[PDB]
Parts: sequence; structure tokens; C-alpha cells
Amino acid sequence: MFMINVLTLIIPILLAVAFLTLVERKVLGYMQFRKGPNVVGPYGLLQPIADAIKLFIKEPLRPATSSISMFILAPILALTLALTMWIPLPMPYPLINMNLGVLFMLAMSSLAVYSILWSGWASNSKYALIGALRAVAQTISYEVTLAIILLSVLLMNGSFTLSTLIITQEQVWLIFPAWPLAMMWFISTLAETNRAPFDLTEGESGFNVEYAAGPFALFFMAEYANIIMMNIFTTTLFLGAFHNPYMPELYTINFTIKSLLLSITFLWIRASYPRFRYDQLMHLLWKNFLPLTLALCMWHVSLPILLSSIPPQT
Amino acid sequence: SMMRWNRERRRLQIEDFEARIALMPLLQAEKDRRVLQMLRENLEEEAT
Amino acid sequence: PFFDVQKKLGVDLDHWMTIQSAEQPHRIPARCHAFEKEWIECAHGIGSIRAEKECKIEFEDFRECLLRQKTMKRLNAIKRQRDKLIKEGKYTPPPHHSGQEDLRP
Amino acid sequence: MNPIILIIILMTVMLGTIIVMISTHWLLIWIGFEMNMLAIIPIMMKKHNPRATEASTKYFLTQSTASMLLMMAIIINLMFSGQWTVMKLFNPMASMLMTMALAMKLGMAPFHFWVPEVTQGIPLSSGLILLTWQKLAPMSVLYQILPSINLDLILTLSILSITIGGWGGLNQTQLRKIMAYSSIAHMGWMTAVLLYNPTMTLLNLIIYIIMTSTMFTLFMANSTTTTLSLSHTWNKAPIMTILVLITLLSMGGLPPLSGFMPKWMIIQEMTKNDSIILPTLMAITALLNLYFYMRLTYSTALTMFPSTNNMKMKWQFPTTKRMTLLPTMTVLSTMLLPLTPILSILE
Amino acid sequence: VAAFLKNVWAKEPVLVASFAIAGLAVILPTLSPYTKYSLMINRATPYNYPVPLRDDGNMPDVPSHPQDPQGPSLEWLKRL
Amino acid sequence: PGIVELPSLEDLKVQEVKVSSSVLKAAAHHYGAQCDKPNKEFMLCRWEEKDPRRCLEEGKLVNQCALEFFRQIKRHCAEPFTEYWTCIDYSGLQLFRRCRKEQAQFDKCVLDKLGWVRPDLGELSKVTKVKTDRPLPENPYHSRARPEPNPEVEGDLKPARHGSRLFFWTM
Amino acid sequence: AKTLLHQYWDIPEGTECHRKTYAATSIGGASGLVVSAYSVALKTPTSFLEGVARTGRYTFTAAAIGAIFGLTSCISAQVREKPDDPLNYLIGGCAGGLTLGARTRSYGIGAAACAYMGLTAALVKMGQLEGWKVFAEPKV
Amino acid sequence: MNLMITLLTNFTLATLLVTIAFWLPQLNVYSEKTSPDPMGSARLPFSMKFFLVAITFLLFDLEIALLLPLPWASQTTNLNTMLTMALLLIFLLAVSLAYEWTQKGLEWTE
Amino acid sequence: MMTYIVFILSIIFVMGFVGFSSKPSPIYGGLGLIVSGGVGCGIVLNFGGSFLGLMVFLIYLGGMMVVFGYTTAMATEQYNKVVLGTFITGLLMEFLMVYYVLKDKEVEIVFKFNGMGDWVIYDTGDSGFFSEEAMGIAALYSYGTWLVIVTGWSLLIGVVVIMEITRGN
Amino acid sequence: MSLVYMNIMMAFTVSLTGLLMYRSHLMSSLLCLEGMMLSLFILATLMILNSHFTLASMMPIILLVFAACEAALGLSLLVMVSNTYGTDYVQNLNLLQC
Repeated sequence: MFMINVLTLIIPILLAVAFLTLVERKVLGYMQFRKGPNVVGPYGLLQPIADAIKLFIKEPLRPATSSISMFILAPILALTLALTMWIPLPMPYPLINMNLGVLFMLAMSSLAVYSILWSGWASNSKYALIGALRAVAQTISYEVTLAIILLSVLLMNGSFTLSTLIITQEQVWLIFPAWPLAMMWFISTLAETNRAPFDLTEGESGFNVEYAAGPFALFFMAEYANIIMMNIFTTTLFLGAFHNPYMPELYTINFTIKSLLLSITFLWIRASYPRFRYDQLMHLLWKNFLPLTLALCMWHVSLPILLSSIPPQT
Repeated sequence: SMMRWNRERRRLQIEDFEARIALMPLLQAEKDRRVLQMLRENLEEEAT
Repeated sequence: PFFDVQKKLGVDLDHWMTIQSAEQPHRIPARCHAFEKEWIECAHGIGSIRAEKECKIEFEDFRECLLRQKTMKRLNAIKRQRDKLIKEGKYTPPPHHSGQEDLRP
Repeated sequence: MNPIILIIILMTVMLGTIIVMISTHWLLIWIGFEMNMLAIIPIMMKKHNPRATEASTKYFLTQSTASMLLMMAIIINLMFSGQWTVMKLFNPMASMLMTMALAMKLGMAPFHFWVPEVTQGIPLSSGLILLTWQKLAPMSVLYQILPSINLDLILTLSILSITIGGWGGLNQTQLRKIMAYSSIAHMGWMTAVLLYNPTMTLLNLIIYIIMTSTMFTLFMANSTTTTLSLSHTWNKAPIMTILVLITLLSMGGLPPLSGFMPKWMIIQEMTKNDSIILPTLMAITALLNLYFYMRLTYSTALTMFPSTNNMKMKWQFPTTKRMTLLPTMTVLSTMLLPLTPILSILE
Repeated sequence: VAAFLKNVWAKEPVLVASFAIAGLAVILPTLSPYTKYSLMINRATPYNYPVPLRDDGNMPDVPSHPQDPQGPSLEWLKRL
Repeated sequence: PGIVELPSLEDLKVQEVKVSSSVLKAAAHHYGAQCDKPNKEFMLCRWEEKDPRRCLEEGKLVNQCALEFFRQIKRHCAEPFTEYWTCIDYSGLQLFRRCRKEQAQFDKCVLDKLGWVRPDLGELSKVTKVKTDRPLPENPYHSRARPEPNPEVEGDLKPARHGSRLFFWTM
Repeated sequence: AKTLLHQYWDIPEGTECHRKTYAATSIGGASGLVVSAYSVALKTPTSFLEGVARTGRYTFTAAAIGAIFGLTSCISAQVREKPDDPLNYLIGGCAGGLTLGARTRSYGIGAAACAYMGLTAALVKMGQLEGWKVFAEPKV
Repeated sequence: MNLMITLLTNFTLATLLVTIAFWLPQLNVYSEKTSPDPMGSARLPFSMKFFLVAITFLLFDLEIALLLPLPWASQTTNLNTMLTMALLLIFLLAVSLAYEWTQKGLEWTE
Repeated sequence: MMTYIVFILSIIFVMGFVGFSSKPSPIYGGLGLIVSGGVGCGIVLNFGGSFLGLMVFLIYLGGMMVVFGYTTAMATEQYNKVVLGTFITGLLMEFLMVYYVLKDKEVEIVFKFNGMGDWVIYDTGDSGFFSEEAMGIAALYSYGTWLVIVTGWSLLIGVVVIMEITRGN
Repeated sequence: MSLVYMNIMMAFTVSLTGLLMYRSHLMSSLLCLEGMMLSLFILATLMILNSHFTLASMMPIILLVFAACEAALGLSLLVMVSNTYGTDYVQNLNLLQC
């Protein structure tokens, strides 16, 4: 009975990321005065199926890897931490109701970089190793800023429970008292998933270029699942919906619409700006984002004390 | 808005807590009788 | 040398964390509060030699509460004898130890 | 290194040692030990030489192993006692683990192998800071736990330290290795008397600190690192050679100098407990320390080794080094015998 | 002073905003009269059981019933 | 060592209060307001004796008096209480704020049929006094006699006789 | 390492030579094993078989030392008809020193080992007779 | 038990997908390739900047771990002491950041 | 066999230690340490330490071992009997302890160890409306003023020391 | 005592024996040291949570952080070694034998 719940959680994730590839192509194309795929299916609805069947019957590369264990294990960890990370999400009721769901998601965010590191190490090309090192550094820096922003927002919330965020946002959204934290959180989640304008491996090498068509597809599925879930996390954290305990479908429809709009905003940001340099995004974090994060952390530590606005523990 | 809702949340929390501390003595007595019954059963089994 | 700066200056830096029966948040008690309290009120101010030779009973009780050597030794003896009599066929479990008790509350 | 940063790092070292000294919780002892190690690492890297990097790496690895063993002993005592108060331990295994951890920290044999290594690869001021200041906190921790110290282990470590220090200092030509082996022998002396009377341990610690400070200050003032430059010192300044001869005489326990004061007092606390073989053996072994001190005094002041032609240029410049407390430390380390009962202020 | 402040507001607005927010956070609790309300809100939460006291014979301030007029009141938290 | 004194199974037998948690939480405030004296006496006995075996009879009184609470609910106010505890029982966290109208109707029926006043905020969490007949246990921890302390130091400080008396030193 | 000395000392002097010889051989073998372990730890052998050969050489040398010392001391205490005398242990110590000289294939080491080991064994017997303590318990 | 079941299900789906992706076109028949990147012969040179930002991340992560239990700690009774210690922790974090800024620590990876 | 779950987890824990005590390679040693850290987090999860388990996942694995493997990738350039030998030896002794303590239920090496499950020594009470370990950590600011001061000063000094000693000048 | 205490102590023992026998590298010894610290963490928190020592729950986090800080220092030293001989082999750290 519970395995039915697990399957109905994990199979729509794969369907959603395939049609997210389709939606990305269509929305990106319509924003630059052309169309997306509309030939393969009716309005291109059969495009992800054709792409999947094409990618699963292509000849594997078989690179001359130094180690085969890390080469196998990097997609394993990537897909596992992409799919495990969806379970404490309160939509409006979570699959696993946990006391420290935010800390759980932050722990898997910190743990997800080993796929990049092992993919960079397993490839025999040292240029791929350099690219993997740069991607790892970017991910851990924005992990730091994600942790501080999450700490301040939860200090407004008062507990690490993810379902309590619906209760604390019943009157007004948290984007109204925490819009600088909202903006910086959105940019940090953009830079976490190697999303434009923070991707580097596409510009002048990639860490996962040596993988076959299948493992590259699995890395793509993991990355796009991370993108969708991060948008859902931003929706739950800052733009919470009205929840009726007798009609959960109202909350489901509302936050689904909001997270769809946020994912469309991700694709919209992808097609508007040039790429950052590596040192420029390091400058953006360590010299611009971090001082404001520390200042707003002090402000949100002191603000409930001076306003008699301390939230309950339970 | 956040300060108003947080004060209301604190009031509801202390209402729930005072309900719990009103309910405490019956559960305490039930727990004492249950653990005494379990210890007595274990004592009889150890005896036999 | 142990320069007692804290007692000379009257400040408290780590005395709240030294022992287990101290003041705790929300007055949460430990599982061996009474045993350690009794041992501490015995051994206060009589020196280490008299403390280790005079109330060894209280220290043995506190160590027994802490590690539970004799309790699980007795449990091992009871379970071993029960298994031996089960194998020999002279003992059966009662219905209230099998899962049909319809318990107290 | 910036002067402000160097000052802050030195006060961090001092704060770590003080934190170990004044705390009543085992976790704060561990915290102070890590503070001391972390803050003293860059002082050994003051010159940025490969030898300094290797010395710092060896020191880091030894101190890390010692700190981990100390934490294991603390955790075992926590399990078997349920408290953290810095006092006697309540498990022989935890006492043994803590004793070997503090022996590794102090450089006791057979954990001594880093002391002649590390001291060779670091400057003279950092070596003095090591061999004097780093030995205060572990001696305090050993002072507090003597009801639980095994006598067999501590006396074995003491006799091994004394014998190995003498036989190691018998061979060297470098001054820093000689001071390292002398330090090992002196800590054997200090730990041999700990379980009988720790006031003598305090007195020997103070006397050893003053003597090592005087010798390292003399070496820094003359800018000497091997025995041949110390031989050359007779041409540049004879008073420095007289001072190092008197200080090396005092370091060997030769009466009526102050170095006879600790060890003799140690004998006075070990014949009271009817232990006669051990102090006689330790004095017989300390004769080797006296031997290589005598070799240094033969090379430096009692004869005149040949000098070079360029040394004449050094006759035209007065020294400008801040010889801080050198006359006071030279007087205090050599003529302190007639004030022997002053050790009663340490009781 | 005013020229320097306008200069750093011209070159580095991010640092100016961060320092202003930090200074406000560090000086505002000492001036707002609502910190004591936070203190007695945190004090009034009943995490533990209010264990009763044995009546020796002379305790006029302690109540005999939960609904008695004695003991602390909570009208300020009800109104605020 | 000793043998643990344990009460027989006949001493542990009482008529249970067989209701769910939401039933108790629905009427928790009125139960605290009306059944206060045996509950407070039992809790004082538990905190003073530090032994369940010495408090059993007091516990029985609780299991009597609480039952005499619920019967008065069943005789007069069965249906509004049924609706209120069902509304409490639906929600996952058993929140009080989701059942305000049923609580209002139940409280109105109780007040106009039994004269029970719901306690305000912080009223139940007060510390009260209890007049009881059982004596104070003089040794609840069963502590034995403490060891006698060492004799203290007394008298004026005379100078040391013949100085330090360390080898040849006269002072 | 305390039970080996206990099982050596509980045999009365000049009663059973075989048990005393076996106990002294065990004590010597333990000492040689410790010495060989420290030698192969501090100075690494060039091969595994070289390390085993050095360990066996040290162990056999020290075991022969102990066996010869115990055998000679017990035989001399038997034939001289006095058990409480350090001269028997002096003779056993010189026999052990001659065994050391035979093991190291030299004469000067044998003579010096005779002299110093006889003195040390006589001191050990004197301390056993008079109750001298090297690891004295702190009583003052 | 639910979390372990979910973890095992995610892990077994991941390895089933990896095995399918790595072995399904292996059964096809094709032609092999020879054993042969801009830096194939050159060794990798060390860069101090990447290691420096790694250790900076580690130290800031440790201070983040120290700063984390503030939501639980805000419900205390010594509110003045809690506020002082929280502000001191964030101030020491900012002081470390500013000292790394001033000594050219964030150079060429700013 | 479910009631021994923590004990079962503990086996994997010590097994993971033989993964890196043999020292095959820094990447494989890091993988073994990652497995051991996850297993230890599960072990402390089964004792009620949820915040400490997520501290292990967030700070040890995702914070420090990431830097360890990141520095590993800058050394041990990519391309034994002893590694497999000590792995087999350690596994054999570990299963010897497992078999002995599952056979006679009471063993000793240095301390006396019991062969029953971990569930026996648990507490029968309830903590109420709070987690005791959560408020124990939350008392870091209310009670641990001195600990906070020395830890913050240590971290600041560590930052200074790290950027000082790698300058090379 | 319990079974998990034996298992954690054995883990600490095998990590200690792994530290004390260097094979080729220094990173492996650093990893062994962090394994020892992790076993200390697990043992301490098991003992603390078993006995319901409330305040002492603040302790192992410190036991992490300080030791973790030490690990960073160790890494820097390794890098300095890697800047001299080009590799982290322990058989290059013998310049102080004479």
C-alpha cells in the first residue's frame, strides 16, 4: 500500500522531467520568434518519447576510464539523491512526515556534489577534471549561501518541519517580509543546479562528456528533477498556498500552478542573459551575496525579539 | 502581519499545552498501573 | 597546576556541564539522577581516599544504573533458562506473553 | 608575518594553555589542547622552508594522535563515571590511554622520536617556545590525575626518557638536537617524582624552564646553531662564552649551582618511600647529560678554536638584539641554591 | 563625513546596505519596548507540569484552584 | 541484595477510562476544571513519594473521578460533545482552531445545563496548594547515614619551629 | 609479564631444575621477542625472510641465555647445599654471559657479559632476599 | 520502516536504470574503436586558489553548523544572552570574511 | 532478526572502517568513509539523535569529506596484495567477534560485552512536547557562553592560520 | 555493556591501527584520523543519548567542529608537501635525519 504511494511519487517525476524538456524547447523557441517541436507529435507531444527511445539504443561510448566503479556510481548517486529528495515535500501532506525536513534537504544538497566529483575523476581527460573542480566549488559556495538564507527564513518560521511552513503562511506570504532573502534564494538555487546564467561546462570542458548516451540521459533526468523540486521548494518556502484540510486538491492545484510559473521563469531567465564568468560568479557570491546574507541573518535573529513575534516551537 | 499571526500562534500553543497538562494525571496513573502489571507478570514467569 | 580562576573570581564557565544532576533546560531529568545525587552527597568534602573506601555502595549503585551489567546478566540467565526449558519441552509461554492480552488501557 | 597577527597568534597560544590550566571540564581541556596546536603551527612555519614544512607535518600528526587518544580516554571515563569533572579517572583503561596521550604530548620515550626531529627544523625562538611553553599544560593535566596514574607505567616512561635522552644527546653536533635530548631527560626526571611529591615536579619544571630559556636566549643572541659557531663565539665576545659555560655547568646538576637543587630534592622524596635503586640509577644516567654539557664547554669556553679573517669585520659593530631578561635568567639559573627552601611556596 | 558616505553610496551600495542593516539589528532591540513582552511570552509557556505544593497552613498568595483569582494572570497576552 | 516488593494483580484492577485521545482532548479543559482535587492530590503524592507502588490508591481515585466526569457528559450533553470530539478527531494534529463552532455549541450546552466555566489562558497551568492528610516522607530517597567530615582547622598560626628544618638551613 | 616472573619465583631454590629452566627460558624468550619486534619495527629488514631470521636469532639467543642461567643457578644451588645465597645466581649470571659470548662469536663480550650479568643477577637475588623494591609504592 | 523502504526503492530504481542504460545497446553488434584533450601529455599544475576557496568553504560551513540551532534556541528564557551570543557568532563570521577580503584571500576566484 | 537492526548496522560500520584502514587509494578510502558516515548517521538515528545524524550528513560528509576528496583530486594521479590481505584479516576477526558474541552472549576483550540486542537498555518514558536532545543543543546560547566564545575564536584563528601558512612568503 | 559499544570501539581500534602503519600516502592517514574522530563522535553521542544527559548533547558538535578545523589545517600541510616534492608520499619527509 505504501509502495503504491512511492511509485505514484516517483513515476510522475520522470514524466514531468521528460515533458519539462519538451516545455523548455517550446517555450525557449517561442521566446526567440520561432516555434518549438510541432512535427513529431500533435504540437510535439511525442518528442520526449522519440528522444528517449533514440538515446537508449545509441551505441555506448565506452571511454577509457581510470576507474569503472566511480563511472557506474556517479549516475547511481545522482538519480538516488534526485528522487529521495522529493519525499518530505508537503503537497499538502508529505510522503514521509519528518521533524527536520529542511535539514534533510540541505544534507542531500551538500551530498549531491559527489556525482560531479566522481564523474570528473573517472574520466581520463584532465580538462574534464578541471571543469568538475570548478563546478564543485560553485556548488559548495552556493550551498553556504543557501544554508544561511534557509536558517534565517526558518528562524522566522520557528521549526525545521516543512509542513509547518503552510501554517505560518496562512495570513500572508513570506515574500512580503523576506523579499531580499527571496531574491537571493532564487539566484542561489539558480546557481546551484548549474542553470543559466551560471552554467560553465557548456562554455569554454564538460565533466560528463565521456559518459554514454544512457548515463548522460540519467544525469539529465537527475538535473531536471532537481530543477523542478527546487522550484517546488521555493514555492513552499516563500509563496505558500491556502490549505483546506477537507479539500487538499485546492492546495495541490495552487502550488502546482505556482511551481509551474517558477519553472517557466527558470527557462525565461535562461533565454535573456549572457553567461557569467567563473571569477565573476565567485565575486557575486563572496563579495556581494555573503555580506548581505550575514546582515539579513543578524536582522532576522533580532527582529522577532524586538517585536514580540517569536513563533511557537510546535 | 507576521507579528500578529505569531502572537496568535503562541496563544494557541499555550492553550494546547495547558490542555495537555490538564490531561497528564490520568495518563500518569494508567502508565504506573501498566508497568506494575507488566513487572508482576514477569515476576510470575521468572518464578515458574 | 590547577589555577582555580573561576572560584576566585566567582564566575561560572563549565561547572554547569560537569555533572549530570545539574540544572537542565526545562528541568529534564536524566535516567540516573538519584544515584549520582546520592553518590555526590556522600563523597562531598571527605577526600578521594575516604570517598573511594567509604561509600563504594553508592558508587556501585550509580555504575549499575549507568551501564546495567547485572541487569542484562540476569536477563541473559532468564532467557537462556527459558530457551533450555522450551527445548526440553517442560515450559510453554502464557497467552499474555504471546500477543492476545487485550492490554490495560 | 604581520606583527599584529603574530601577537594575536601568541596570545592565542597563551589563551589555549590558560584554558587547559583553569578549566574543570574535560571537553575544555581538549579544546585548549587543539587551540594550542592550531595556534602554534604557523610559528614553526615562520621561514617557509621545506624543513619547516616537514617538521610542522610531523608535529601535527603526533599531536593529532595524542589528542584523539585523549578524547578516547575522556569518552571512556564518561561512560564508566557519568561526569566530566577534571579529577581522578574511574577506569584503568582510560587512565592508561590518557597517560600515554600526555606522554606523546610531552615527548616522553618511546614517543620521543619527533622531539629531536622537529626542533631541528624550526627557528630558535619557536624551538624555545615549544620546549618551554608547550610543556606547561600536559604537566598540569598530569598533576590533576595522579590518584589514577599507574606507577609502573609512569616510572617505566621516566627511566626510558632519561636513558634515551642521555644516549641521544651523547651523539649530536647540532645544538637544537642536544637541547631536545636534554629536554627528554629532564622530563624523565620530572615525571619520576610525580607520584611521590608533585611540588618537586613543579620546582624541576620551573628550573628547567629558566635554564632552557637562558640557553636558547644565548644561542639567539650569538646567532649560533651548530657547535662550531659556538666555538667561534670566543673571538666575537668572551663574556657570552663565560655565560654559556656557567649555564651549561648549571644544567648538568653540578653543585653549588642551581641545577643541583631539583634532582637532589627529588632524591629526598624517593628515599623517604624506601626507593633507593631508582634515584641512584637516574643520577648515574644523568652523568651522560653532564658529559655532553662538558663537551660543549670544552668546545666553547675552556679552549679557543681557530677563527676566520672576516670575523675582524664583526669587531666593528655592537650587537643590537633585544636580549630580554638574559642577565636575570643567567643569575636566577645559577645562584639559586642558597634560597632552596623557597620551593615551599609551591606546596 | 557626508562626502565619504555619499562616496561609498556611489561605489559600494551593497556594503553600505549591509552595514546599515547590521547596525539596525544591533541597536534596535535596546530601544524597542517589546522585548519584555517576548520575555514573558517565553516565560508563560507551560512546557512542564505545575506540580502542586503541600499546604503547610500559611500560603495566602498561592491559589487552591486553577480558576481562583490568585496566581499570575494572562490578560496582557490575551490583549497585547 | 533485596527482593523487590510488588503489588498483586488484584491491587492493580480498576474500571478503565476506555476513550480515545481525541475524546480526552475535546473535554480536557473541563476535566481539568472539574476534577482538579483528586488529580492534584495524586500528582503531589507521585512527586513526593517518588514511587508508583505507594500511590496506587490515589491513582484509583483519579480513575473514579474522571469516570464521574464522563457520565455527566453522557447524561446531559452527549450529542454536542459527540460532534465536537468528531471534529477534533478528523484533523491530523488535533488542532483546537479547526473546531471553533462545535466547541462553542458544546460549551454553551454545558454552561446552560451544568454551569461549568471553561478556564482562560494560563489558568490550568497555575501552581496550586493541596491540603492532604498523609504525612511528608522524611526519607524519600532511602538515603543512609552520610560519612562524617574531617575535623576542621582551628587555632592561631604560630611561626614554624626552628625555621624550615630542611637540611642545614636554620630558617 | 608478571605471571612469568611469578611462576619462576614460586619454585623453591634448588628443588626442580626443569621447571626453573623452563620458566627462565620463557622469560628470556619474551624479552628476545620484544627486542626483535622493536628491531624489525625501527630497522626495516630488506626481506620478509630476513626479518623472520633476525627475529628467530634474537629469540633463540635470549632463550639460550635464560635456559643456561636457570640451569646453572639451580644446579649450583643444589650441589652447594645453600638456596639463599647470591653466589649461585652470580655463577648463573656468568654462565649466561659465557652463553652470550658463544652466541655473538667473541671473547671480550663474553667476559664483560660474565662480569656484569653475574653482578646483576647477584643484585637481583640480594633484592629478593632483602625485599628491595625498584617500583616502590608511595607510602609517605 | 517507511523511509528505509523509500530509500531502497529509489536505490533499486536507480541501479535498474543504470544497468539498462549501460547494457541494453551492449548486446547490439558494432565495430570497436582505438584506445585514443588539450592537456594529454602535460601534467596537471597545482592552483592555490581552488584549495583556498575549498578551505574557506569548509570553515564557513563549520561556523554555519555552529549557527544552525537558532530556531530551537530562540524559545529560551535568557533572551538577552541568546541574542548576544547569536550576534557575536554572526559578527565573528563577518570578521573572518572581512579579514579574508583585506588580505587578498579572494583573488582571481573572488 | 529485526530487533538487532542497530547491531546489524554497526557491523557495516566497522566493515566500512576496514574499507579505509587498509588504505587502498584516497578515492576508495573516501568512499569507504562515506559509507561509514552514512551508517553511523543511521545508528544515531535509531537512538533518537535526528539533529546529530543530519549534522553527520550535512557537515562531515557534505562539508569536510567533500574537501578531502576535492584535494584528493589534486593528487594521487590516476592510472594490491597488502590491502586485500589486511581487509581479509580484519573481516575474519570481525566475524569472529560476531560469531562468539552471538554464541555465548557474553564476551570480553578489554571490557565485558553483552550479546543481547540494543533494545534492552532503552527508556520506557516519554519526553513530552519536546525533544530532549533538541533543547540540549538549543541550550548552546543560553548556557554555553564560554563554549561559544572559545569555538568562535578558534574558528577565526583557524581562518587566519590557514590563509597565513599557505602564502609561502 | 551493549553490543554497539564493542562495535564502535573495534572501529576506533582498526582506524588507530590503520593510522599507525603508513603505506605510501599521507591523505590516507588523514582519512584514518577523520575515521577515528567519527568513531569518537558516534560513541560519545550514543552514550549521551542513552543516559538522557540533556546539556551534554551540545558537546559532540564541538567535537566535530574543532577536529574538523584541525582536518583543514592538515590538508594545508599536505598541499605544502605537494608543493615541494610534487607528491604526498611519506618517504620524502626525511630531511631531518641529519
